[PDB]
Amino acid sequence: PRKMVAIDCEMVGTGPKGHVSSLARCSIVNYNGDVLYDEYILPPCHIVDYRTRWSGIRKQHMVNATPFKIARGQILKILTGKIVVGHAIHNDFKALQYFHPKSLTRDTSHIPPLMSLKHLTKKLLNRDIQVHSSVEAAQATMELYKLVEVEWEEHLARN
Repeated sequence: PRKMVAIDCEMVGTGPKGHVSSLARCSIVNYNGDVLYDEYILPPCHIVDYRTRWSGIRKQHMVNATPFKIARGQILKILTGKIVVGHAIHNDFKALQYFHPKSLTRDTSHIPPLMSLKHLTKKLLNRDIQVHSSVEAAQATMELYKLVEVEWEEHLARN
């Protein structure tokens, strides 16, 4: 039995026009939705776009923010050898610069048992996400997996 975790990441726009998505905040949960991680991450570059409409992040959060160098080291130690649940997580792998194995990667962006996580978390759980809590968006991705855990893993072996 492999230990399970779910993750949700918020990015900010660094670079000349905020074109580069830099990790700004992360949250990781168990199979039971307990908190393994939740911290504001100070990107190494200057933050040109906070993308608050999509991040919920402003400057006040970057005060007392765990630098990206530290957080990455912290974050990875959880993920190692754990089955990780995440919505479009390969998009975040590059901003974590860790491209976690595929046989342990479960992307709620495609649940082949059968789109934003907001609509999918109401459309399937009757939970309204977006009520500034990557913790909540992590548990949502986690419960979205437990909702389909049994039908998930069988087809993963049958093919």
